[PDB]
Amino acid sequence: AMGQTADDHNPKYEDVDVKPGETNKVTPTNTDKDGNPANIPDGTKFEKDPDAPSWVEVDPNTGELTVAPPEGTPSGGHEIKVKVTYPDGSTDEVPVTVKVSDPTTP
Repeated sequence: AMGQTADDHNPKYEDVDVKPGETNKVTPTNTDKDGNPANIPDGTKFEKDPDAPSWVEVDPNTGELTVAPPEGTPSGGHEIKVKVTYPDGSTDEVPVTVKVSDPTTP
């Protein structure tokens, strides 16, 4: 079998909308080359882009995203990246859209 594990997986994160002082958690979903749900391979590792906000964290083993903007964080949108490394050393860059909403009043 030729190719890379990355060719057979398509991790995805739902959009995040979070107010200052909230904590939201997002589990990546995943589909195969045919578009059908599939589990991410065990041993896959996850790392946020080092330029991502300090208040976005990515579980290194599971890829779960914890988004916890402090009080005082400005409202606004962010387009961030998570690097996925499969156990064969292949990689994917996976985006997440993170909106910080106003604390009280949209």
